[PDB]
Amino acid sequence: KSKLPKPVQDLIKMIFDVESMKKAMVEYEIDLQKMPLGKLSKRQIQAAYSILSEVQQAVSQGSSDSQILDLSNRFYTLIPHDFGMKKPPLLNNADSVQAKAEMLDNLLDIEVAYSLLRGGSDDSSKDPIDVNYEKLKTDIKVVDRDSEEAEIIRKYVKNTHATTHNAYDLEVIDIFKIEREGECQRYKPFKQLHNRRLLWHGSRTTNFAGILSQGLRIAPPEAPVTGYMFGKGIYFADMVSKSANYCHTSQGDPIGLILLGEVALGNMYELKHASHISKLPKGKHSVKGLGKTTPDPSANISLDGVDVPLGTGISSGVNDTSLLYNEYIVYDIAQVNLKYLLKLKFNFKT
Ligand SMILES: O=C(c1cc(Cc2n[nH]c(=O)c3ccccc23)ccc1F)N1CCn2nc(C(F)(F)F)nc2C1
Repeated sequence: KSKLPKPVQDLIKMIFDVESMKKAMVEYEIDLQKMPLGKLSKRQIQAAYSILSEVQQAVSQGSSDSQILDLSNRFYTLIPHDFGMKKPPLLNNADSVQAKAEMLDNLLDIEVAYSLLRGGSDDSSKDPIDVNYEKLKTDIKVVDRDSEEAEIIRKYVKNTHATTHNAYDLEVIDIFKIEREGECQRYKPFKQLHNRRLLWHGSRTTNFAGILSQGLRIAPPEAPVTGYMFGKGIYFADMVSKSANYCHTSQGDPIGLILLGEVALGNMYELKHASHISKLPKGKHSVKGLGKTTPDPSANISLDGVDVPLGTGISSGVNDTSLLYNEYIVYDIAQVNLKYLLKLKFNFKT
């Protein structure tokens, strides 16, 4: 029987929930019979990314409605969907190709979670929670509610909830100080860089077994760059509600998880509209998407030498931008040092 703190055990319990993995695939209309969770594979997912890129150009340079049919049917061959005996829907536009790329992003992280559960050894004398905790290669400590870290973090959640996202409010349940194995090694070249900020990153619960094990990764080469607004990089935000939206919680699933990572932004290449870039202009370390609203730059405070933009939301003085709030994108996975993990209770007023 495990000796870990109860919050850590409850975190592991849902991080490795097989039923939550099966439900997330059902959410994507995936045929769990022809595509079981045990038969998930990087080779199969990468091929689907590749065919999804085929539909990209044909949609981009306007192909006839029957030329798309073969490429669309091609994608369903690789990723089996459940539509019975009727035709699956056509992937004829750019919105339907990014929705199927978002699924592949989560299928890749779900594959890692199940791969850890089926790999390795089993020992009936050992706690399953203790066994699965060791597979994350991550030291997880419970931050004291009475501590100074918790006060700064609670203020971050309290102050950066956007009015546009007022259909719910956030209640901090647990705060975790996380340390990934070998991550501080990776973060050494950017350890003392300028413009280091503590930013949010939200994701589905079924993604976190892969995030804590392999880190926040960047999409494989086969993924269509057209789907991501600012290209293939790791995206962050300074508003907690913006990142909490990607937890994809609901009334029947009101518990979500969010990250607080140290991102070395450096000299930010600021943009206002989409830019599916591959490389960065020389001298730039990151991309910032300028938003209509920004946290108060005079309310910035420092936590362990890192700047926390927990100021109240105010106007940024930027006209003709496609973003209501800021985005931060880095394109090297070594510029991210994950620091905190929060258990959020979504109280929906909807
Ligand atoms: O970071 C991202 C990413 C996330 C978003 C949405 C998003 N979410 N959350 C937030 O807080 C947030 C904050 C601001 C803006 C946007 C977001 C948009 C494009 C992105 F590139 N990734 C893509 C998925 N993905 N898939 C893998 C792998 F390796 F498994 F294939 N790695 C990744 C990493």
